[PDB]
Amino acid sequence: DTRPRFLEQVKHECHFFNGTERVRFLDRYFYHQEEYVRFDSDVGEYRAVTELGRPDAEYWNSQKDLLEQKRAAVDTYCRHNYGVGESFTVQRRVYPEVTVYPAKTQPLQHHNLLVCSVNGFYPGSIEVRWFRNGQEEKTGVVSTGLIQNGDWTFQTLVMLETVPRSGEVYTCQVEHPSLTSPLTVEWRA
Amino acid sequence: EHVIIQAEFYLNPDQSGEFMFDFDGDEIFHVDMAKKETVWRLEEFGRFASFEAQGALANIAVDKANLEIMTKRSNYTPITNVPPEVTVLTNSPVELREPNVLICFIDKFTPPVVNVTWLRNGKPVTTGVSETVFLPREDHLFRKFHYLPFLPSTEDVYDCRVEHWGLDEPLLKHWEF
Amino acid sequence: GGYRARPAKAAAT
Ligand SMILES: *[C@@H]1O[C@H](CO)[C@@H](O)[C@H](O)[C@H]1NC(C)=O
Ligand SMILES: *[C@@H]1O[C@H](CO)[C@@H](O)[C@H](O)[C@H]1NC(C)=O
Repeated sequence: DTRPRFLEQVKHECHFFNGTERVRFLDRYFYHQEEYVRFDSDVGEYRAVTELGRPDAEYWNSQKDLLEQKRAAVDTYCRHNYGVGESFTVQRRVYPEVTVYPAKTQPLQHHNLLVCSVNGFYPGSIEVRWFRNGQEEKTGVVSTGLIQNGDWTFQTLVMLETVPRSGEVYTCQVEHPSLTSPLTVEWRA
Repeated sequence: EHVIIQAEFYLNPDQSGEFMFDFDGDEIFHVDMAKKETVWRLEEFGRFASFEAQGALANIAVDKANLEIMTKRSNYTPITNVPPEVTVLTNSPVELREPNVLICFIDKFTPPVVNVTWLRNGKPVTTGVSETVFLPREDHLFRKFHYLPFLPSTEDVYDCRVEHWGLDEPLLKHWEF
Repeated sequence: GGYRARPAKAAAT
């Protein structure tokens, strides 16, 4: 099918700062991927983002009833929906499972790669650190970055390039808002 | 701190519409337009909150009418296909005979139309697979997840096959133990 | 706790 496609998108956005203290609402309309008109609660009326949206800005701004409906959205819509799901969204805390296993940088060489798999945590903010004999190793660290599993859990791999010597102890240390003290897992050669 | 987005789209000539709520990049729920039902991303969500799906269907009707209006304004300028980037991964470290899940992450594409197939040893797999709706991005492209629970074994190889109008050939992303 | 949908607005014709 080579027929041309045409796409309309709308995004109603609620931005929260310090809980529901400061809230900002954006009513955004899109043609394909181009935003053409938006309502910013900081401004109080619609503004054309491109020339394609000027007829909507003028027309919608002439409807005083619609405008005050949008100007109250930070209360009637943003703050309301925040309170509806706060218990299982804002306060959702899942602690990660931390696995450590070796790998190879070259398929025939020796194990020169320590993988710290950090799986199933929420929210995404996390800090992973590598240590060798109680000393933090900041060189040779590669990661996948933060990976979103799409099911309200995150994961990440933090890998340390090193040549393990016998007797060395490596520990991967994880900090996450669901923990009250760092989570450490050791690996011995 | 936090961002909640009510994202909607309507697509011609496919006549596909969608409606969903996003929290910090995760889906809270979407509305099945056919069943006119609220579909919670996690079953727990449906026990603490509710949503009447009729409000979603009314918005989709307006978006349909607006799209015809905006198509005229643009002088019928169609969308440009943006092919996706596909990643295959497991949600936990892989152990033999220990059940796991394969995740196919399809990212940064538009329009939101895609044909996704799981393949085990080159053959299509349908048992136990699941998927998400099209998820919104801040650059206003889309992303999507497909899942395949599986028992890891050295006897099997897997591929996620993704076809998109922005791709010449189907995109195959491989995985093996 | 019921979620509220922010209504779409019909464009100018
Ligand atoms: C569509 O064509 C008309 C007539 O030339 C022109 O005035 C208008 O600016 C065009 N709009 C776009 C988006 O190309
Ligand atoms: C998906 O496959 C169907 C046929 O099964 C085809 O009509 C359609 O164009 C395909 N869509 C994409 C995006 O490749």
